[PDB]
Amino acid sequence: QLDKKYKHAGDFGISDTKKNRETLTKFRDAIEEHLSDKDTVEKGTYRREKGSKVYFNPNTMNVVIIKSNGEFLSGWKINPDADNGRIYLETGEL
Amino acid sequence: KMAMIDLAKLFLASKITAIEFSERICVERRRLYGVKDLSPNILNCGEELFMAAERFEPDADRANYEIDDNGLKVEVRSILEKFKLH
Repeated sequence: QLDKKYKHAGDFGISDTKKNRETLTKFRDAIEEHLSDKDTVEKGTYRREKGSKVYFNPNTMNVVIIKSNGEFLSGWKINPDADNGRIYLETGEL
Repeated sequence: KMAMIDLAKLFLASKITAIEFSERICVERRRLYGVKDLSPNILNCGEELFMAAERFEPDADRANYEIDDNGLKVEVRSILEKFKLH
């Protein structure tokens, strides 16, 4: 699941355009650091993935989606200026 | 700019694949993220294209809310039409 979402790695401070064992682990660590950050808290859900929980960091503006079973689904940076982003901030619906 | 929109058009023209579009759309979105003086219509269109691509999954075991190649094509076209950016 981490490989198919590497397209979002750049939102997590990893600009490596190359997708290899090295850059993937970097992405994996980037996700772990997001979830472990004191300022990262639960906020909303990704409806489609009914039951999922998202963890938001108001500093980096990144969200990471976790499935009901606790598996990593995806993640990316929220854009507060776009309707989708504003809607998520106000209602928690991603 | 119109980078995300043009990428969408390139995809609808089948010049680039669904996988290529789903990946480049992420690169372009990040480039325009925060870029001041941006048309709300263009920004929001891009965001919906971004989310449509997020739902694309080429594998046959994709989730019920995920979509295949066709489908991404129909949603992308639907999104450009919604914002009148054909």
